[PDB]
Amino acid sequence: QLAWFDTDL
Amino acid sequence: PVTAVVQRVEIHKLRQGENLILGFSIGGGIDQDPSQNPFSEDKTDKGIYVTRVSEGGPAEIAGLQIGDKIMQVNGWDMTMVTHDQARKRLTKRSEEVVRLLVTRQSLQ
Repeated sequence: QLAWFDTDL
Repeated sequence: PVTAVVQRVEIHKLRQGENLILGFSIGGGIDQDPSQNPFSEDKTDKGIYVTRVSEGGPAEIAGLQIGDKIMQVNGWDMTMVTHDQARKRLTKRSEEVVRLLVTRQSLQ
């Protein structure tokens, strides 16, 4: 259900 | 059989007041669907991948590259962690230097 995604650091 | 070539990248965080910055983006984690990874070799890989590197940022000057897979961060394994856990490991406010073991190449 939870898709592949990115976050900024 | 898979043999990963690992190398180190030391990033010196940027402290803009109460704003600590590494200058790079991460994707993946065991809790995310791996079929969607835009870099991965094996589409079942749930590892943490570098998706972006900020121009003029600490990660860029340290040598981190888009597509790099993060294997470890300051001794902590990153191969089988959730996206959130991965993030927490890379955002310890008390740490100025984040040492990474990454792989951007396989052997053969």
